[PDB]
Amino acid sequence: VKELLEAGVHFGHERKRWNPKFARYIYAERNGIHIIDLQKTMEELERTFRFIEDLAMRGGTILFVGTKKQAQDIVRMEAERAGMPYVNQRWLGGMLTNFKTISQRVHRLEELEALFASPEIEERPKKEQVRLKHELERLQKYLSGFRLLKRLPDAIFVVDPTKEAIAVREARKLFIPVIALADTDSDPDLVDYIIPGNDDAIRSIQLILSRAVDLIIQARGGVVEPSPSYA
Amino acid sequence: GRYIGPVCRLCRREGVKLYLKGERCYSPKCAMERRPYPPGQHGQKRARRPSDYAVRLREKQKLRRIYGISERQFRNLFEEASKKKGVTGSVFLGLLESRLDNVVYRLGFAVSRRQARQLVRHGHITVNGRRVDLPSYRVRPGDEIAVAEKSRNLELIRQNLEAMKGRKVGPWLSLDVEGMKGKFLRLPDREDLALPVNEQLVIEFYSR
Amino acid sequence: LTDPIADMLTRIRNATRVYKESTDVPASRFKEEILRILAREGFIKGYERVDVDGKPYLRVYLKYGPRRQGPDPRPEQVIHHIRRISKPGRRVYVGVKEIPRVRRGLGIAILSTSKGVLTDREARKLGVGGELICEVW
Amino acid sequence: DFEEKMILIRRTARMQAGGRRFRFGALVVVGDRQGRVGLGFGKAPEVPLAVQKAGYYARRNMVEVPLQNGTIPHEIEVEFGASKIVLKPAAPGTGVIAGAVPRAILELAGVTDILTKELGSRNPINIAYATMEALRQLRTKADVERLRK
RNA sequence: CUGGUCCACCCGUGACGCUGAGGCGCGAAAGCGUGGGGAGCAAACCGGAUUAGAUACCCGGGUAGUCCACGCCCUAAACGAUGCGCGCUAGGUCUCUGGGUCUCCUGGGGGCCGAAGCUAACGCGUUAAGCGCGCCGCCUGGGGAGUACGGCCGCAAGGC
RNA sequence: AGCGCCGGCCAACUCCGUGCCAGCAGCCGCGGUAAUACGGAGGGCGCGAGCGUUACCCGGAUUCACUGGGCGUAAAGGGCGUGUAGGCGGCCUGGGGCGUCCCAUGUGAAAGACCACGGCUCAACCGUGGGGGAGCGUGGGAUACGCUCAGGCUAGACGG
Ligand code: SF4
Ligand SMILES: [Mg+2]
Ligand SMILES: [Mg+2]
Ligand SMILES: [Mg+2]
Ligand SMILES: [Mg+2]
Ligand SMILES: [Mg+2]
Ligand SMILES: [Mg+2]
Ligand SMILES: [Mg+2]
Ligand SMILES: [Mg+2]
Ligand SMILES: [Mg+2]
Ligand SMILES: [Mg+2]
Ligand SMILES: [Mg+2]
Ligand SMILES: [Mg+2]
Ligand SMILES: [Mg+2]
Ligand SMILES: [Mg+2]
Ligand SMILES: [Mg+2]
Ligand SMILES: [Mg+2]
Ligand SMILES: [Mg+2]
Ligand SMILES: [Mg+2]
Ligand SMILES: [Mg+2]
Ligand SMILES: [Mg+2]
Ligand SMILES: [Mg+2]
Ligand SMILES: [Mg+2]
Ligand SMILES: [Mg+2]
Ligand SMILES: [Mg+2]
Ligand SMILES: [Mg+2]
Ligand SMILES: [Mg+2]
Ligand SMILES: [Mg+2]
Ligand SMILES: [Mg+2]
Ligand SMILES: [Mg+2]
Ligand SMILES: [Mg+2]
Ligand SMILES: [Mg+2]
Ligand SMILES: [Mg+2]
Ligand SMILES: [Mg+2]
Ligand SMILES: [Mg+2]
Ligand SMILES: [Mg+2]
Ligand SMILES: [Mg+2]
Ligand SMILES: [Mg+2]
Ligand SMILES: [Mg+2]
Ligand SMILES: [Mg+2]
Ligand SMILES: [Mg+2]
Ligand SMILES: [Mg+2]
Ligand SMILES: [Mg+2]
Ligand SMILES: [Mg+2]
Ligand SMILES: [Mg+2]
Ligand SMILES: [Mg+2]
Ligand SMILES: [Mg+2]
Ligand SMILES: [Mg+2]
Ligand SMILES: [Mg+2]
Ligand SMILES: [Mg+2]
Ligand SMILES: [Mg+2]
Ligand SMILES: [Mg+2]
Ligand SMILES: [Mg+2]
Ligand SMILES: [Mg+2]
Ligand SMILES: [Mg+2]
Ligand SMILES: [Mg+2]
Ligand SMILES: [Mg+2]
Ligand SMILES: [Mg+2]
Ligand SMILES: [Mg+2]
Ligand SMILES: [Mg+2]
Ligand SMILES: [Mg+2]
Ligand SMILES: [Mg+2]
Ligand SMILES: [Mg+2]
Ligand SMILES: [Mg+2]
Ligand SMILES: [Mg+2]
Ligand SMILES: [Mg+2]
Repeated sequence: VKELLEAGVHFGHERKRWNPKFARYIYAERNGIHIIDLQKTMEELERTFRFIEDLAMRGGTILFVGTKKQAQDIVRMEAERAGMPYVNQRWLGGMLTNFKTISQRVHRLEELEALFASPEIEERPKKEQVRLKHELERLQKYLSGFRLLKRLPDAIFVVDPTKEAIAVREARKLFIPVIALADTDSDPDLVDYIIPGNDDAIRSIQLILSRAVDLIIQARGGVVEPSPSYA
Repeated sequence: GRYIGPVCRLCRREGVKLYLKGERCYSPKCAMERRPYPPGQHGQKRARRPSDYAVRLREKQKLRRIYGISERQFRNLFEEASKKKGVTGSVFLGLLESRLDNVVYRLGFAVSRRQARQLVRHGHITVNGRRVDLPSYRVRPGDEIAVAEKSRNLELIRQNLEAMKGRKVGPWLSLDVEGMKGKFLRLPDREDLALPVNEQLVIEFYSR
Repeated sequence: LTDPIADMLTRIRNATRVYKESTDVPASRFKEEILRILAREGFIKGYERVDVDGKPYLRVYLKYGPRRQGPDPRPEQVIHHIRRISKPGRRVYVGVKEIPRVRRGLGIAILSTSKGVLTDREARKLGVGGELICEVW
Repeated sequence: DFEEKMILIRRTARMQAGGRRFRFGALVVVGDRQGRVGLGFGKAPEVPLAVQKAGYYARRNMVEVPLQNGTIPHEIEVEFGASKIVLKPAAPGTGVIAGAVPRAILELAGVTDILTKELGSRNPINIAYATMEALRQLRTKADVERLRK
């Protein structure tokens, strides 16, 4: 799968502001930052991709979570390529532990989708119209990827567990396995299937997520070639 | 000595039938089949939640009132059972079941434990030939309990043994209606006694 | 330093509580006997003799349980509790009939007797008593 | 489904301009007398809602309680914030010798013979949490041998 | 003139160590004795305001004292309200001071944030209030009361 | 056939009388005109030839903490050093065998406690038999640990 292409796009990130528990995946400090051991990256990648393939074979769903400014686009296209749920803008506290209450809002979202169509009604007062259109804009902004979730997922794919500790907490509490891309400032104990790679550069996230979703696509009988690559 | 007052009020308070009267207990006029609530002015008001101490006390009082034994004798028997090797609840039940008055009540020479006490006390019962007039005498396995030879032609005894020609005694006992004599084979098992009692509650009550 | 045996047990406890792989302790024969007893009972993987700065040291290899699922994934311990019994400030001796039974048989007690360093079951089998070193469960 | 035992009810108060306003806390233990037990602490403006919420929380937090002949495999001593619980197995005829809170927790778990003692703080809530932790830390001989060898 | 302490070299001795009931020494300020000194400040004291009153706060004065020598006194929120010694248990950051292979590593101090752990909580966290061992001191509801009596110390005040 | 109790602890509730009075009370507390808390009555609960009360001892009290507590802010680190007695103490080898452990033996009276059997019609009570039992003397054995003697080592300590 990977075959040494990792070095061209990334090796690691982050200086002395590190988590010492990450030391099992670090090789050296050269410019002041930590260089991730790429052989350990490959060894972990084999296990992670094997688990991902086994899960995708059985029909389970993976929730792709990423909200940094370097992943608002990669995550969306990668998760949409598999027809898979994603969170892209902001993790709403309780998106998993309060799944029923939060998913009550997508019912309102879909109800407002069938409200603004031309056939039925346009006789609402204009101020109420603007209220409902504000509500629709917010619901679409925050629940556009969450809509594909009909139940609690079988795994969550997180691009930065330190930044997204609330999602990891919710997943670990509910016994849902968590897969994470993590740099040297991360806690690996909370991550079941780790990939020790750089998660702040665009190309590293692109490569990892794109190839992961290629494996998912393969695990359902098909080969879709092109992915959105953005230099 | 013993309790000699009204007896159906005890059943109504305990909430269950303690067969302390004999024939009337199986009749339709049993007080637990007409007024199944406790006696007194407040017997028909909604019951409050019983505390742990109340639950254990009521269970112990039910067990004690079934056999009509004073609390001093009951507690002495309990401490004796606790001293013995063996599960203390089973040993206690066996020790209670080995009393002479209870044994002759089970053999059928009487219809109630009170009547059995009066039979034993008044010199109508012999254990292994010799006459015994003590209700608290403890029967050992192998002892032969019988009616006194001069008491065999007694109307009450005749009727009692007549009414038992059909009824069958427990496995731990043997009876000869023609021979008018019983036999205590072994200590009764806990499963052989149809007692509405949780003896763990009694043990925990006496642990306080 | 006043209690080398208690110091070694404390080193083991402190290293185990942070899930380290191995810990070093200054070498001695009595310490080696206790470590051999611990290894035979399965509380540690093993021990070996190494040199640090030219000084003899014993490296003990710690053993843990599998990974756990939930908010806390740290593995459960194989050495839940280890405690010194006889101390320099109070020596504890027991005869063969005063030998304690630790954890209803799940734990062990280590004894220094005239037949060597034994577990409590070992000493009871040999019908001997002596100084009580420590209890482990 | 499980047997439900209500351990504690209490009314707490907060203050505002106007006076005190009350809330109810219910501590409830849920068990099936066969090895499963769980504890729940529910707070609500009304007592029946507090009991219902406590039972709902209790059903979502259960322990497996490795019973053997109605007793526990070994003695255990557990501390929870100045509260201390000591549990000790006993013979089949002993019965449950405990205070009300530990007795309820242990009876709903299927324990029929045990010796217990409460030391330090006797606050019912912390005593119940300590009892739950002690039941969580119980190990059988098979467990320890699967761990060591 | 003199005490402590730190680093480097790894040179010498060979367990010579730790703690410490009593004992001895030191011990802010105020205070006391005998001499000296006395600018400024300033208990007590005098006067002016303020105030219902103002034995205060504000203002104008003002003596001991504050300073020096010698000798006493021996107390304190004498506090980190945290006895001393030794070992073990993630790190990050600021700073003083050494050695080096002067990017950086390796000693010794002084601070801040935080692993695990601890704590009733606040918080502590390699400068522990964590995990242990050794020795000493102290506590056992509040008031009466650090009082009384006895004893010892002090010129006294008063201390234990 | 009686005695105590019926607000919570703690088992068992209503009516009338009174109105901070009379009274109750182990603690918390009751009683000031609608008292399950005082007095009476009806009812109920617990024991029963007894039932209560006072006094004293152990328990609960892990509240003197050996088992089994503490001292930053709850009571509790001595104002600080130095140091006497005492308490405690690094690695390796041999001797002794004082502590320690084991074996045998003497003693540990009778009665009492425990177990079994047995006599008073049962029981209390009594008889017989058996087993334990801390400690102490004597003989023998072991030497891991503590002690002690001797010989080494340098990681503690001190010196250059
Ligand atoms: S007649 Fe019924 S209520 Fe009366 S004593 Fe017999 S069993 Fe009890
Ligand atoms: Mg959570
Ligand atoms: Mg000693
Ligand atoms: Mg507590
Ligand atoms: Mg504590
Ligand atoms: Mg307390
Ligand atoms: Mg100095
Ligand atoms: Mg040298
Ligand atoms: Mg030499
Ligand atoms: Mg030392
Ligand atoms: Mg001393
Ligand atoms: Mg001074
Ligand atoms: Mg000063
Ligand atoms: Mg001065
Ligand atoms: Mg002067
Ligand atoms: Mg003036
Ligand atoms: Mg005026
Ligand atoms: Mg002035
Ligand atoms: Mg002036
Ligand atoms: Mg002057
Ligand atoms: Mg100071
Ligand atoms: Mg202090
Ligand atoms: Mg302190
Ligand atoms: Mg000291
Ligand atoms: Mg520093
Ligand atoms: Mg620092
Ligand atoms: Mg700080
Ligand atoms: Mg801190
Ligand atoms: Mg710090
Ligand atoms: Mg403390
Ligand atoms: Mg006290
Ligand atoms: Mg004084
Ligand atoms: Mg005086
Ligand atoms: Mg004088
Ligand atoms: Mg004073
Ligand atoms: Mg009641
Ligand atoms: Mg009253
Ligand atoms: Mg009265
Ligand atoms: Mg009235
Ligand atoms: Mg009363
Ligand atoms: Mg009345
Ligand atoms: Mg008792
Ligand atoms: Mg108490
Ligand atoms: Mg005591
Ligand atoms: Mg106690
Ligand atoms: Mg203690
Ligand atoms: Mg205390
Ligand atoms: Mg304090
Ligand atoms: Mg504290
Ligand atoms: Mg204070
Ligand atoms: Mg105190
Ligand atoms: Mg204080
Ligand atoms: Mg101090
Ligand atoms: Mg002080
Ligand atoms: Mg000082
Ligand atoms: Mg000295
Ligand atoms: Mg000294
Ligand atoms: Mg001194
Ligand atoms: Mg000395
Ligand atoms: Mg000897
Ligand atoms: Mg004798
Ligand atoms: Mg006999
Ligand atoms: Mg005898
Ligand atoms: Mg001898
Ligand atoms: Mg030695
Ligand atoms: Mg020597």
